[PDB]
Amino acid sequence: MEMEKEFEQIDKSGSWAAIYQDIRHEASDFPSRVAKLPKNKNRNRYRDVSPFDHSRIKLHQEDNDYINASLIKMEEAQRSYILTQGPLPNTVGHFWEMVWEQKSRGVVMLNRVMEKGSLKCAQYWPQKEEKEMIFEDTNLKLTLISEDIKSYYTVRQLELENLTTQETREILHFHYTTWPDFGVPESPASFLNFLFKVRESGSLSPEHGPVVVHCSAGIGRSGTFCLADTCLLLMDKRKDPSSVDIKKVLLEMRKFRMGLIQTADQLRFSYLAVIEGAKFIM
Ligand SMILES: O=C(c1ccc2c(c1)OCO2)N1CCCCCC1
Repeated sequence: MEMEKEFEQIDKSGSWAAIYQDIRHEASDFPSRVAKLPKNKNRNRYRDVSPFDHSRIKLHQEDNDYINASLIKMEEAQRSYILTQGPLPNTVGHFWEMVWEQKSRGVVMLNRVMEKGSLKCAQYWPQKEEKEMIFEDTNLKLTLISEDIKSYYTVRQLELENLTTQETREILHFHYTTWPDFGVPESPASFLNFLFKVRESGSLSPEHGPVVVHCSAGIGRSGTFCLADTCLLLMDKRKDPSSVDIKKVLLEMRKFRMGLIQTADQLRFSYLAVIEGAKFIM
């Protein structure tokens, strides 16, 4: 079926939970043996969210190459994304090592450091120009260059220096600050405006490594971001945009990382974002 009318048909019939459970039943199951090794327990935020072995990002390190991060490679859309968890106190150095080694231009953050009164990720970037951060375990230095605070999101320019070689790079930090503590946003308008800002920066483009995107677990909000981007791109590329099937795209992405889209409300919100976004493109 088309998307917008499949949408109204699920709303009128109140069957979002049944649609979402079908997706969960059909999703791929692949091994995640490296994630579950005992030496990696303090590298995982949640015991039930793990990268698959076949698509995990490897750190260029001979001691321990593990990070909770996955490469989502979308062949028809010609986009790639790295989806990862919010860094932990003992993985902030690994996170920036991955950014460096994969040649990413942008980092997309979809959570606040504290939500619901608890810490959802480490404070992994500097908050003041004159107070830079040094990660001694991976030999990197990170400096805040500038910061632009808007009503729904903040963009920061950061300098990352590899202290071994003295090479430096400019990394853009796109921080969506207004996703609610419970549920999903009422309108997709600000989320779409945020997506378009990330796109306009060059951070999603083939001349760079894959964008790094995260929330707390790296599957819910993060899944919504890459699912919406990929579906809108396919609607531009194809002769028949109504052929884009959002459930099929989601199942394809779930071949690369488990659990993408965590609730039936997130699934509905993803539909809403693609539907509204397709009207603005034209
Ligand atoms: O700092 C970088 C840069 C960033 C990330 C990279 C990279 C280069 O190579 C590998 O990953 N640029 C490149 C162009 C955009 C702005 C100017 C400077």
